[PDB]
Amino acid sequence: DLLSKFDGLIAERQKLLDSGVTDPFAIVMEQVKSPTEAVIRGKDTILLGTYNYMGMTFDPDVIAAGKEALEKFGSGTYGSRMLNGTFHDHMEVEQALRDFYGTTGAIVFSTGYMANLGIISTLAGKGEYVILDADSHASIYDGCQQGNAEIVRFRHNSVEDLDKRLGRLPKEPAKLVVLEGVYSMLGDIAPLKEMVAVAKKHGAMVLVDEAHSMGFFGPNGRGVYEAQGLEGQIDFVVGTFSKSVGTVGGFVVSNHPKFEAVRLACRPYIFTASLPPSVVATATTSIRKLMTAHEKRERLWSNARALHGGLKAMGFRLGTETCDSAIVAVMLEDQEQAAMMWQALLDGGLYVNMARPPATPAGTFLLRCSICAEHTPAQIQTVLGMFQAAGRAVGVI
Amino acid sequence: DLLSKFDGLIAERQKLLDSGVTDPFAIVMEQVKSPTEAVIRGKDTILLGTYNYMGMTFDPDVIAAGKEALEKFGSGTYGSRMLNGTFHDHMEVEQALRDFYGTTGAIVFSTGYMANLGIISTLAGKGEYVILDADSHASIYDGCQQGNAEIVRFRHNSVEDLDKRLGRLPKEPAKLVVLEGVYSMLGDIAPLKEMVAVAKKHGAMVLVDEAHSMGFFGPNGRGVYEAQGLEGQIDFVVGTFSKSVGTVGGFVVSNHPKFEAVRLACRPYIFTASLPPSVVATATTSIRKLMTAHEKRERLWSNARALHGGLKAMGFRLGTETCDSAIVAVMLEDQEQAAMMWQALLDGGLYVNMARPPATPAGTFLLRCSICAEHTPAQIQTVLGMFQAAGRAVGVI
Ligand SMILES: Cc1ncc(COP(=O)(O)O)c(CN[C@@H](CO)C(=O)O)c1O
Ligand SMILES: Cc1ncc(COP(=O)(O)O)c(CN[C@@H](CO)C(=O)O)c1O
Repeated sequence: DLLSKFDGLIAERQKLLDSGVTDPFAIVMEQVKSPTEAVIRGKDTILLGTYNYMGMTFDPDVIAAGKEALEKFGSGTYGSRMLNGTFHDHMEVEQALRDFYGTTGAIVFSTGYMANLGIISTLAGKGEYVILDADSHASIYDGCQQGNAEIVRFRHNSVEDLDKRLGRLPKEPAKLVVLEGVYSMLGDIAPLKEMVAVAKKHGAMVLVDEAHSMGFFGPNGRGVYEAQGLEGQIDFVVGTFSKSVGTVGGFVVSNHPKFEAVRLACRPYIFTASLPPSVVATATTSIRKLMTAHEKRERLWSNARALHGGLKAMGFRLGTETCDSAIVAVMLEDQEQAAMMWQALLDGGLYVNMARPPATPAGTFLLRCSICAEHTPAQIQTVLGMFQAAGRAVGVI
Repeated sequence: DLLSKFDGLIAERQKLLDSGVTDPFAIVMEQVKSPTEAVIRGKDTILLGTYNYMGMTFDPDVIAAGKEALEKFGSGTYGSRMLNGTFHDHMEVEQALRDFYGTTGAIVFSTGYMANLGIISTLAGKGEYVILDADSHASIYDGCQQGNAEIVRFRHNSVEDLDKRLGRLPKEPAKLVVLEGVYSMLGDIAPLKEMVAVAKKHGAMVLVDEAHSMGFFGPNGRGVYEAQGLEGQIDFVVGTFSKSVGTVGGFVVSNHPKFEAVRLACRPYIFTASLPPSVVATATTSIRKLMTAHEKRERLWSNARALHGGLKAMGFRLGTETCDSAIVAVMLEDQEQAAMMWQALLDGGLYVNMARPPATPAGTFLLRCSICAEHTPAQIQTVLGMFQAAGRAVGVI
């Protein structure tokens, strides 16, 4: 039947369970003490696989904003933005985004996935081109799939290939080059400056996904593009509320004068319920605090450097040579090594993300650590001690 | 450039504004007094365009559940379900769905749109078939677009055409027939009994979208399918949290023994953040209350019948001959008539949904009323008085 095509995934999952590891896709934060600590499997566990980069989920202003919205506006909105839909807090979150990015335009979506699905499938139609980095987020690929544009992949972080690939395309059709500031797999940074210059040489518009930089890149927290001096040169910036902001939702911001017209054509914007009052109140409050969250940001980068530097010192192979983001990827030799390492850490009271094929390429097996501005120096050293103990026990280092 | 393709929509929107009507896609609930009353444009306005069928958004248990979750678990989850992701309240909402639908299987998504996008694109692959009603929700069409199955449309609520269309397909490939219990455009009901019997004759699996029936159809509130005696015959039921439940989120439930394997393949499930603790706590609490919400349900249907019956009595042409759902669609002769009627009601203190081409077919212009179990008989008569005053002032009736 229709589910028979899953027999292979069901077998592979059971074969992983046969190894004796905890089901990695069924971990439950039974209790959450803080942005960095939760009770998992009855054990107090340090969290190092969240993308809660700025620890805003327990910020007292954020929580109070959320509680106030539930009291004032209820548990939900009344369907689509384009119908009953739009509450006061939705107009506020959009303005919070404008103020944060210094843009005239801001369209919020009900998820980050849907923002990418939507903006990509809506901006580029038949006969037009979407040119994307080969390791773009799944939501970017799905957006290409939802659209009817021609899709053009280029080699990962290759300025050369972007240029050659763009150059071969016909000049007249409109083009969208899709980049990410920080790429989530290895925690590496795009050379946006060079890629944007290449994009503009060929007359292409540029979309940058800054989900993994919001709040802690650039002088205003706007992302890698702002860090690299590209203010006013990026046509569209996409992001999410689910990383630094600390809730759900997606968005695209832009200074294009027609940008608000996307609301009129964008199906994942039109045909879904708007976010609950509490979600947009917490996002609004968090976003605004993120404009001037210097202490958090400093601690985030201090934590990232300590984890990255310490893990490299012990002899772990990392995804990046230098500490370029709040993601640190530990690269392991085989899938078994990853699992035992992952289980060891979990059992010792640390949760990190495990990444394996097909999540990664066939020749790559990762443990992905995501640093939080609310990790303490003590926690970071405890994690280092834990990686040292696990790596040595498993024979990785 | 990429936005030039919107010039036509920008012109049409401005041409509507030239008429002198309020921008219908920018209405803001500045304040919300209750499920049925809000301050819009500085005026106390009755809400009749929400899909808040059961008035759960201000249920005290729902709100308290939401507040407790913000306090205990924070403003957000830690990314994808398949990673840090899953909190206690996510396991609870899924079980609440199982208990509500009497199913072993329940997969929650971050939106209803994404549940449809995801389940349809994931269940039917290359060489397989998706057979859908021609007026299926936009999210169902988009799911077909996201997949690589063959798409087969049949004439709206035509059991005959479904049968002929299915019959022509090759017998061996797996097939998904997609139906809705209540169709949102006219508020009409599908003949699921006959369509399911046809679907099963051709060996097809059936997906039913019961977004517009949850809580008030069937002896358990499960939807039109339960109302029509189809318990245990529907392979998958899709729904949303954004209508009766009173927040955001989507879901699919099923008794298929492999159903949980969809989590392993479903991209819009894998590659998006899980819902915030407050969202899943409010959904959980609402869903459970909806199992035994008889007073609300009785009032909902009593309200629907009064509005439907009263509007028909005055001489309005309605989408349905009898009161078949909580949606009442008033059919108008031309787009101007719809607008002036819509503006008149708004100005008199009533918001209803306006539907026009291309939202509707070229030969259809609708005002769509959605009834709420928390409307009072007094409000319903006030609305009737308002439709009477507007219709007569505009010359509709
Ligand atoms: C039958 C059906 N199935 C699925 C969905 C998607 O639900 P979501 O809005 O919760 O994503 C809707 C949405 N319907 C509303 C928005 O909530 C709309 O204006 O389109 C629907 O009507
Ligand atoms: C670069 C990028 N762009 C967009 C998204 C989508 O954001 P959403 O999870 O808020 O929908 C993600 C999600 N990333 C996480 C889930 O939040 C994941 O595990 O895939 C992302 O990494």
